[PDB]
Amino acid sequence: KFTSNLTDLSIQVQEEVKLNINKSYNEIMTVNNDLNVAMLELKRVRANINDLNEVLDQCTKIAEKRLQLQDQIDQERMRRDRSSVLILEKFWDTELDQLFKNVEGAQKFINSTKGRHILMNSANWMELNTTTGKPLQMVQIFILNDLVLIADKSRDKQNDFIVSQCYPLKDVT
Amino acid sequence: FSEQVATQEVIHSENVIKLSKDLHTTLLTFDKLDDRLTNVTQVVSPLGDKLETAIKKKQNYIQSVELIRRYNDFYSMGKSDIVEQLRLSKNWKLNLKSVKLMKNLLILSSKLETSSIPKTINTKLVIEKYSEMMENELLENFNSAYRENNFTKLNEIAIILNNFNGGVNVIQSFINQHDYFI
Amino acid sequence: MPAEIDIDEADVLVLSQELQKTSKLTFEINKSLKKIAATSNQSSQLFTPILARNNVLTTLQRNIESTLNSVASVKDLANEASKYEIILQKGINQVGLKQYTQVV
Amino acid sequence: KPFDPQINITKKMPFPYYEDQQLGALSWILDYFHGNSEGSIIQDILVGERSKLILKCMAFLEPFAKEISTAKNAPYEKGSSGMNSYTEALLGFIANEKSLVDDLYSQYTESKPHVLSQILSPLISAYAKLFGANLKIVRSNLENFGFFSFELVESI
Amino acid sequence: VKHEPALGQNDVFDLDPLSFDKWVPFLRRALDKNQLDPVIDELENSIEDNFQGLELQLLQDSQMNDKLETSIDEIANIQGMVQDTLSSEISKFQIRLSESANELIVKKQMY
Repeated sequence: KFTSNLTDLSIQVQEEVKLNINKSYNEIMTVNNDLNVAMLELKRVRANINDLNEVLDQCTKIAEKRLQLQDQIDQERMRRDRSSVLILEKFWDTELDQLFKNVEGAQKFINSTKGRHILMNSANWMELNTTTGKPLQMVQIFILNDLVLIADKSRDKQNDFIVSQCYPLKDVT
Repeated sequence: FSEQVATQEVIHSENVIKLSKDLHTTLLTFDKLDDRLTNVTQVVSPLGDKLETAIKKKQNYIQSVELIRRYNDFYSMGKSDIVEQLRLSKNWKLNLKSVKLMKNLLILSSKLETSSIPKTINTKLVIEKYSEMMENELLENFNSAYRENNFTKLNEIAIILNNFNGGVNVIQSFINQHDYFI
Repeated sequence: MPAEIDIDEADVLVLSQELQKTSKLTFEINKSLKKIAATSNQSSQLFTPILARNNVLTTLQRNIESTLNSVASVKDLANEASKYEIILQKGINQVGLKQYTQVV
Repeated sequence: KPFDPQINITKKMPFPYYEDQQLGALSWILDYFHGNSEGSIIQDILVGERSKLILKCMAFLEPFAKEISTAKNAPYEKGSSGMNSYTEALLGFIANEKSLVDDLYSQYTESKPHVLSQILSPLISAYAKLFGANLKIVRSNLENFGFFSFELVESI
Repeated sequence: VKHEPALGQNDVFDLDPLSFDKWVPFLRRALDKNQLDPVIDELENSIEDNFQGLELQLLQDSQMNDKLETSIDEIANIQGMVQDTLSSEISKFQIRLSESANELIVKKQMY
């Protein structure tokens, strides 16, 4: 009779613990499966966040390394006030990354490519036919540092060689 | 004068000084970051370790049974289209053309070595075509005829029929359903 | 250079905009423990009772399945042990992994 | 099986890696042999298996690296013996040694790098030997062969 | 879980399970006569899905269970340390952005 209890309680053990615990690991370890993918890709982009600790909490600590390299310089022992490159070099390499925001926007190169450190604004001015007062075609307004690109980017969806109503800012009125 | 140079003194000196101190403390923070990340994925070895257990004989049983009712279709006699969808559920909704007409053509495409050669794949694709025509009337009933169903009856019943594609035939059944007045 | 002399507010506040981009990295960090630790709490509570049911196997069905033969008789073990001189003398690859090793 | 590891350097091919048809039965047989506690024994046997197989494949590349065939041509004179590829496949089979050996675990196990000592300390002695061989053909004369020593530096 | 999809007929590719798709259907049933003589071998492949299926079913719930303990326990303690590290990151941009606008405010005083 205890062997009958082995058939009942132990068929419940193998059959019911295997099938019921098969539901526990099937559904619940399916939640651990998809949630394991969640913490998996979260671990990957978390390692990209650790890369951002190198890409920002070390890169701006490289900016801080130049900063306390200049307070570490402290070479007055007033004309050593050029303590930044990122006053020129990374500031016109950041503003030459506005020649890469320019060169991306193109946004000269096309053939001016001189000085848009602050390529200071862009707008969406659908232009007007100035005589009749009706509308003209649309135009991106590319107000660079010292030259204007009133460019009809239609149907020039780039922003590579768009219609450049252009001049220099020093006599733009 | 030294108001401006006082901005150079406090701002430059304190900015450089607490820039190095706060950024170095931030480097200690990044040390705790990779610490917890290393202990995290190191604790996440049991994830993959348990995750090898995806015993896809379930896939061999839905696939073996897919071969089975596929052969029920492939007797040219798969009349198991419970009417006609089956109604309100065949996967969760109308799936007589979803799991089966795509198995009428894709299991018409299921060539083992010879396996009921292209005499059978054509008329099996004509079961994909009859169930495709009733599928067109089905999602047409879902969204083109209703056309009053702001609920899932247009939305998640044709989108329950979103294993079938080509919804600009349904927009064709919007210039023939909703712009039919137009 | 020729006119850019006020670069501290713009390159440094742009570096503070980069620190505002690194404040967006702190949104990636609060997002990091948010999404990742959310998967931790969610899968954690999601599979703790899976460890209670795997524990129901691993405590109750474990020593229950062990003490099946708590008393078990004398001749029958010779019978089916001799039938494991049938099956254990079929080789490994005929019999199979937990077939062979579980008969062991 | 044995093979020239240069064939996996000439053709640059990925190194042999056992797989799960074994490995489930392998680790199963291991912790199975930690109920039986003889996983240490079959472990030391396995150190036998792969250690000797590295003596087989690395018995192929004993040939072109025991002999540094450029003795005194200019003196040095080519940069072109085979202790480089010797040490190359030595480290790469140290690599798939490291992975493929230290895969198969119920994760916490003590002797896993001690296994790596059991397999590679003789191969440490193998590099120490052929390190001896090129250490003495590049010996007894500065500029024998004296610049070529730097590639030995490379290898070490 | 990971089942109950449409799956018909994804990867058409009849998989030749015991080559019963190859033997009965694709070698004695080549031109759509059979599968009626082969449909018996398909139901026989369903009994083989109960014996192959029972065989894999034995090995299905077989690997258990010791322990994946610090999966849950280190998920808990590492989750609390994840909370404290998140406090270190929010604190990090707290004092960091505090200094950024602080000396960008004294640097706006340099403006």
